Amino acid sequence: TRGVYYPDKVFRSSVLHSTQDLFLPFFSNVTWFHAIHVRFDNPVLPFNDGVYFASTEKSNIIRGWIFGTTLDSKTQSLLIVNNATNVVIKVCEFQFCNDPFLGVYYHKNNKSWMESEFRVYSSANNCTFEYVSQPFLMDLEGKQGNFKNLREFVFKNIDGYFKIYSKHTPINLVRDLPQGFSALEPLVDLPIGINITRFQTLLALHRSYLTPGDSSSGWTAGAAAYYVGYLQPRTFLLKYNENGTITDAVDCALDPLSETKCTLKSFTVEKGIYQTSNFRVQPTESIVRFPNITNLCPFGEVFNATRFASVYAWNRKRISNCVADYSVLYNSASFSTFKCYGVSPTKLNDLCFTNVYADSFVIRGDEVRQIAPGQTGKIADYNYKLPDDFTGCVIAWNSNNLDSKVGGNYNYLYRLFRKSNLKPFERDISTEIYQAGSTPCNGVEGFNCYFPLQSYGFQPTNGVGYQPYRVVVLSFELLHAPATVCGPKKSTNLVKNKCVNFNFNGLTGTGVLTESNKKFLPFQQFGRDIADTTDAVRDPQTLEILDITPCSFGGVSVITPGTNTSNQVAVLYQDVNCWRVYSTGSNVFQTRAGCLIGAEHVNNSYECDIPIGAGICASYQT
Amino acid sequence: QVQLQESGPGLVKPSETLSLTCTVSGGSVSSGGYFWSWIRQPPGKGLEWIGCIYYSGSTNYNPSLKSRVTISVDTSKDQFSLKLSSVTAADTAVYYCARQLWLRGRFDYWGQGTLVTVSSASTKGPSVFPLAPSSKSTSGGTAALGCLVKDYFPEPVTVSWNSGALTSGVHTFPAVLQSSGLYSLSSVVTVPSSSLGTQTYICNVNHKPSNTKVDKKVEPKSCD
Amino acid sequence: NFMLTQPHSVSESPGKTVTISCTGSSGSIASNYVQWYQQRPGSAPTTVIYEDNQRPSGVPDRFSGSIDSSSNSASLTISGLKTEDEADYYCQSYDSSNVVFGGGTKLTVLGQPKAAPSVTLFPPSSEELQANKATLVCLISDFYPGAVTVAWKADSSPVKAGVETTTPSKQSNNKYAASSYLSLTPEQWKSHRSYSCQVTHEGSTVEKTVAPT
Amino acid sequence: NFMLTQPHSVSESPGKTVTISCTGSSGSIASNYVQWYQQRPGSAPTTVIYEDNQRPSGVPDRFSGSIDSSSNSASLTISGLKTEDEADYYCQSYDSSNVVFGGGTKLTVLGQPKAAPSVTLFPPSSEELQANKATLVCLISDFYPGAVTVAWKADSSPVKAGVETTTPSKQSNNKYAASSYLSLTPEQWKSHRSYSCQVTHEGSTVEKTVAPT
Ligand SMILES: *[C@@H]1O[C@H](CO)[C@@H](O)[C@H](O)[C@H]1NC(C)=O
Repeated sequence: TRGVYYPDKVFRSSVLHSTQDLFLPFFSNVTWFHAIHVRFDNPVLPFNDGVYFASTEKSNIIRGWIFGTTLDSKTQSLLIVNNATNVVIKVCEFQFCNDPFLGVYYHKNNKSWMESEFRVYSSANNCTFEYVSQPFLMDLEGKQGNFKNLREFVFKNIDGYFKIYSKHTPINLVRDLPQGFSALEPLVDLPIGINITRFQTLLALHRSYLTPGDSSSGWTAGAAAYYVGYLQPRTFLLKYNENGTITDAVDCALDPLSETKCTLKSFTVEKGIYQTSNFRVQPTESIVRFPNITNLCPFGEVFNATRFASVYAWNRKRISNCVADYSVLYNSASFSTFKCYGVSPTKLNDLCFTNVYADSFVIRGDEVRQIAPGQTGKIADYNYKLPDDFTGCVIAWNSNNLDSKVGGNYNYLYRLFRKSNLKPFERDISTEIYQAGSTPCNGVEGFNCYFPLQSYGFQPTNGVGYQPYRVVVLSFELLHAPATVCGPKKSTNLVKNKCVNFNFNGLTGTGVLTESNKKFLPFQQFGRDIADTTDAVRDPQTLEILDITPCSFGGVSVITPGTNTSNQVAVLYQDVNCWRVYSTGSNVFQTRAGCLIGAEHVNNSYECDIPIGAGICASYQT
Repeated sequence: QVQLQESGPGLVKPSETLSLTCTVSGGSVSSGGYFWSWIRQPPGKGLEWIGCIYYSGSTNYNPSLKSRVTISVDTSKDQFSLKLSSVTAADTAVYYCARQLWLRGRFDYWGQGTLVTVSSASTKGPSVFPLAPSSKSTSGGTAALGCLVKDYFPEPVTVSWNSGALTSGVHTFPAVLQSSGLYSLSSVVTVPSSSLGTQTYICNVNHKPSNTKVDKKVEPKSCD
Repeated sequence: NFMLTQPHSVSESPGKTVTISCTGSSGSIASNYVQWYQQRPGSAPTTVIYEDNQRPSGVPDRFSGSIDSSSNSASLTISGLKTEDEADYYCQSYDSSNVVFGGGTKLTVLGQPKAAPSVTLFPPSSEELQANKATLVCLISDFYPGAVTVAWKADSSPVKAGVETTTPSKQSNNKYAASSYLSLTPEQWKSHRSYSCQVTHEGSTVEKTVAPT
Repeated sequence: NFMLTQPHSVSESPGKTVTISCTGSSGSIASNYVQWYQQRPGSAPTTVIYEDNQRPSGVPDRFSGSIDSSSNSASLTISGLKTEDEADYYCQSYDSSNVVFGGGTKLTVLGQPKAAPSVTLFPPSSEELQANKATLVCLISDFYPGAVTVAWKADSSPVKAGVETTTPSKQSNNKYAASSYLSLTPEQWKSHRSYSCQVTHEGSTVEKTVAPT
């Protein structure tokens, strides 16, 4: 119920939206650090994905933190120090000391505090980003009472963007971390653009006349404490109210009680049987794998050929063994038709095809509108028919500088007459004279006997509807075969035995990557089981077969006797014969429907209130 | 997600230069190869498309408004702007900036509609006039009071009651054209008559183009 | 020279279907796709139907679209109308180095009972006496329908010069609000004995008067 | 706003029917009337069909017409085409006390001897010598395909600056005529030894040369 912030800037009101971001796990075993004069503990904590800094302040002890990789003037590091005058944020190669501290001196003659020692960094060589805030005055006084202010900070380092969420909440607890819920909001975004893996807290050092000795021993430590958390990426539900502030949150990985709210998308859970998931690990990284034939596809020649074939004989070229960069295809701003049936041009950079076929011919303006799947005319019926389930689209543009000469260009011949309707993706080259009446037409060209091929009149001053338009037809095929032609997307490294969502040759799913000993035929690419789910992956970058282990595989039934009624729930495992369970718990009972934990068993026989299965009934009693 | 927020003055003199800067936050202008464009619409009329840009310097313009637009991309500030020259009186319109997922695709994400008006008059400060309630200003067991905004131009003022603490019964009347050029509106609230001389109702009037923030209190009318 | 033509205003009764047609002028409509937008007043337009009939997330299933190359028109069909469907509708297509739009089809749909026209006035207080201005404000709120006539009345003759009024606008509680302002000089405001704003609503004229005190 | 839309150019083979459609933008086409006009180039337009079904005296019976109010479009059907039918076509209307015309449909109608491209040249005579100008004229006549590849070849290098040419135009004897002019200073014309105008016609280049004498 702590560390919850706004993961997006989109305003939501009375809508529960599931988020997958770096969030603080519920009831985590966070580390506790204490600094009591009576313990100046300033360790270096690892920065895996994010650290939630929980600390309560009563005398302005904690000032800032040091962020970097090595902190030895060898890599780029981020400095955050909150002095008594201004706030200094710099990105330089600082040489940080072993135990950095800020020294504040106190005078017996006059009750005033003034920082005197600044021992944080030795020197800075090269600086990239520097931030200076407005000046302000802080009293920097010591309090003999209990804690008053609590400061919460969330650190995130994604794609070089440093987002810090802070919130001030007044508390009166002495030592224990306060409970309840808080909402955190961004205040500034820092484009540091560096890799940070280690960090250390920077406190304030107080000196006065009550601590005799040298500089290294003559000092006292203020009464302060802080806690260090970890941001594990887990799915969460956040309750966005009408004011835009999150008043409560729902976990999906702490307990089966929490995950029941996650599946139902509601904060209140009534009585019933719910199936959320088995023992489930939230995904942390993401992987994409595509074939690595980094070769440009040759459609730049088909779109720029020196000459184009006729309509009755359209040249078709197979495109394969290359990556198809469609960014130079739908962004040319020089074509005239891009109605793409089925798939969308925005998804052409993601999908993978078995092979790409590119037809080509030249057509007039009036017949460029009738090359859709369901259409009729003298072209779609006799010359070029697309299937009703056609994938891909035609591309046409004006051809007046080329293929347009005075006196008429009669080189092309379209099929004006034909005996029957044309089958889809069929090319007809036949010059036999078509007859109409019962008179024989054995090669004659008399009455009721016309040449099936009619020439075209292409003049530079002809009408726009009769201008010759160069038409190229891209067709995509999806067959049970490895995809030799894919989008220009790259491929990351391959991970194993970890619940990681994957992107294999255009197929996206979440699971655990495990080695498979099954022998896979070269014709097939994907393996499907009886349940019709993905089981085998070819992985064309390495050409090895991996078995997809589901992250959740067993059946879990959560016996929840309401939310306000009781906070105790029972977990029933269907595939477990009482381990791969959420928790061991107590009162483990094995029934015919499976293994039930968290619920007691009695030898009596009462009325069935909450059925379990196979005659087993459970109820909430005293 | 990503969103677009417009900026720039809404008061332009005719036959002058227009400067609107659409800033995109939550994303990258150069990354993705997305087409940024501008769309305008006269009040009560249809939408008009101005021009489109790429992440490079390639620009496309509407033939009707050619030789008057110059859009540029500032990748360092992650924004794309527009430059209109020789602005006419018919150019008063709501201007939009919209990302395109595809060159001939949908304008999927839009920015908020900014008002740009072509007028020779300069921005003038508003006059906040309190409306003192009296015995003749009450109709029944409830009383009405408000603040009158007069002699202001051109963008409507944001009127709030007690720094937004009072919202029930607040009726912000739309502004109308005055006798000579200027505009005037009002924002009143209906309250019980027993809370006239006990609760102090203070109106907050803020004028964006004139940068004027006048805080005026409302008191019951006293006979003099 | 490509432009899109659609009817200026098409209205229909709730519960039935309505067809909005967008027709190209010169070029074909079967190329470079089409896009449909709905612009709520005082807000940016939002995409409703893109591509042939594709629909983005957040749009109800009632919005159906189809194309017709033979008629050279694009059709958007709405079934099961609602109050929230009352907005301007636009059709958008692409041409050579330019994007075209339409005139904008204004769809209108459609309970509301009669309301008593409460009248409030405010005489010019002492703040404007030193500013050499005097404004009398007439308040007309909670009335039905939005058609009232404001007639300022002085002690001697009705006032018409310097009279400005606000057109009725929708209120929060399913009603209408309006206002009227009378700009006067401070000298003529104190000279007249009293000022009354007579507003006639549904035949009845509710009048409240104020005096310079 | 009421505007009439028609196709920019519709062409068809002779001997078969052709349909020209004029479509209104917003208002209905059944209201008022539509008038069809045929404008021969270099002449005033003449009435062809008036009052949507009637033909004036002097117009052939081939010009038929019908009105489809459901499709909101007019029609003009021509059967049995001819060379004289090659002209611009327009549609008239009257809405909101305003006569509205159309963009203009250009109807082009779809054995010619191969004539020898005779070439004639004329040196600048003594009349322009005292006027400080010199113009060389190239004359091309009696050619079926357009002789536009005109090259002004001097004694040393071909001349391109100051070169103007005329587009081919119809002659009286079913042929084409063209011309080319070369404006030069008198010093430039006298300095060069000879001037020749090379015109490439159907592959062949017929060149006539002249010299300052
Ligand atoms: C064809 O050539 C032109 C000019 O060189 C070029 O702009 C265009 O991108 C080429 N087409 C393709 C598909 O690359």
